[PDB]
Amino acid sequence: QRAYANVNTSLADAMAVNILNVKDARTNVFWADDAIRIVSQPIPANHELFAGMKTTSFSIPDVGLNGIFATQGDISTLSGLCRIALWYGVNATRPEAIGVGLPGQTA
Amino acid sequence: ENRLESILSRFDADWTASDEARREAKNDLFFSRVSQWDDWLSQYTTLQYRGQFDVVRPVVRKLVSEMRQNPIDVLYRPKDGARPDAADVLMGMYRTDMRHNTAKIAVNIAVREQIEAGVGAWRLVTDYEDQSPTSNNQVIRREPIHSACSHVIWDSNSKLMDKSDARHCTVIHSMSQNGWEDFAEKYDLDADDIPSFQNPNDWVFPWLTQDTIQIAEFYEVVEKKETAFIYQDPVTGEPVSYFKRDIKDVIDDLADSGFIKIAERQIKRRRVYKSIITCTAVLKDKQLIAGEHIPIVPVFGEWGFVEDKEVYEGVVRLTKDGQRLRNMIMSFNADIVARTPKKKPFFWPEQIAGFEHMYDGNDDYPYYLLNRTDENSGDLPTQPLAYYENPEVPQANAYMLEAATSAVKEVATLGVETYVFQDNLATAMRRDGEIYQSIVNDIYDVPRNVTILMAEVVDLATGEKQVLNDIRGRYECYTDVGPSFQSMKQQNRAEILELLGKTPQGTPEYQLLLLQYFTLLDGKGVEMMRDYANKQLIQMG
Repeated sequence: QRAYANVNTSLADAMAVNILNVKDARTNVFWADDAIRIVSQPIPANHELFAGMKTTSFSIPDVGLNGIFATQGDISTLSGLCRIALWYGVNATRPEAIGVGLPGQTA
Repeated sequence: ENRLESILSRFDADWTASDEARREAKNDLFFSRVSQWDDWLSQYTTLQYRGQFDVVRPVVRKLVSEMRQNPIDVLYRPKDGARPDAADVLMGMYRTDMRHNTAKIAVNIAVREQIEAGVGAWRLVTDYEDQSPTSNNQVIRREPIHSACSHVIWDSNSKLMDKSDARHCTVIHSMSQNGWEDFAEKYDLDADDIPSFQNPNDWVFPWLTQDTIQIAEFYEVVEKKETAFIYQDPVTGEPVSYFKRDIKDVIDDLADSGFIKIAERQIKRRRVYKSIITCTAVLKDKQLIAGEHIPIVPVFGEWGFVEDKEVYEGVVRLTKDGQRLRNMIMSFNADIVARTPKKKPFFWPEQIAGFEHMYDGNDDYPYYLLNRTDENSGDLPTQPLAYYENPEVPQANAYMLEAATSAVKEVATLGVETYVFQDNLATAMRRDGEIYQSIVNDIYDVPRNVTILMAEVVDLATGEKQVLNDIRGRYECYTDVGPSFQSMKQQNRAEILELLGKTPQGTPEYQLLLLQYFTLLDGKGVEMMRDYANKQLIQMG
């Protein structure tokens, strides 16, 4: 367990915490490329929603993601619905590798 | 009125019309190539045993091998009343530019997709070559089309197996970032503006990264009466006809070389235009391509129409139900084998209290002891020992496994033989020969044979470019199907052997043997033998 240590000492009773952001400032972000990660999944075909909807793949340009282009029609009112669903999740798997640069943090 | 709106209207109509067949074909492709458990894009599914006990794939392998053992290629034969050697040059050109690996690979891909899904296709393209050209510093090569069912979309109002009456066809290209840069470099597009089109693929397997960049190519055929020019060939030639659109820059160089115009007619012909399109804009508008037909050749399995609706089928569609039932039954039986308590005795704790170590499974004792007396009930009640029943596969499971396997075996019988599939490949090859002949007439340099030698009449413009001069006597040979040969020498050798097989042992047999020796390859000994054969053939006049 000691091989995973990252700090020199533990929190010893009444220790003073310092807030490192004291003024509002637009952030600059530096990271290692494998720290922020995006997991994308297609909508399941037989979901509770998208019940009577015909679905096809829909590739989103720019970002390398796909989504579900679902479509349904109504016969009572001669209308229809479209739904472009994009199911994705952002994860910060190495927060100790992600950083933040705050300029002008004067007291 | 908008060109993009018209193109997209046509494409949308075709996509909607050909929807169900495409879904079925894609399902058969994925079923027969990746996995029979088409149950990934689904929720409420826990982790259970799912095995794939295939019984259809060996049949597909057998059919593919049987179709592969019997190659089929075009064979150009002279028409009725034409010169007997009217097709030798065209046949040589076809063999020369179709002997390469890409043609065979594309044909094999189309055949495999026909057997599995029901429809395949390939394409014919023209490229500039400077090292080993076939003719006019250009070559024609055959390229593959993967997943033709979802990637090639034909005109909805086409009622032919080879789609020769279709007036337009769209091919969807899907690629990653490097592929999009490649395409942009090749076709002089803007690589910065990422294109988009209808996605032909579908997310059905946990693939790490699917393709995102889509674009489309639209081929259209326009049949019209254009103007032709009737000249007088300087080399004792009858009135020779050319197309004004073709000979437009050498219009004065013809007269300079010695061509005098005699008259001007109007001859109907077809012309093919390609447009590179996305879902938002048209990049290339009407780039004219060579030939008279759409350069895409389709190959079909069981093909027909039901109610103005195209249907095609291979060998996998019908066996799917039985295969899925057999897989399910085997999975259930594996669950029965695994998660079922074994056959062990049922004991009251007081029956074996004290003698626990005798029943664990060791073999240090000659018998098992049981407690007899109870301090409250006097004596322990007597009951015959019971054991947990052994696991058993139910009669329903067994009989359904057998019945499903029998049904799959019964229904996965193409023919009694792949005769019809070889006939659809042959029809595709006939259409390929038609398209190739048209493209050759459009771009290649075909000599004309005179009975007075092959006279090549060509001229160069002021920009040093050479414009081919092809007379309208271009359809002198028709298309047939024969064995695939790498070269005209191989074809001649096969013909000589076939004649020898039926000629009796006489003077024609001697002639045919000497001809076979004449048409042999060259080392040293066969060189000596062929020289002897040539000497004998010359000496007998």
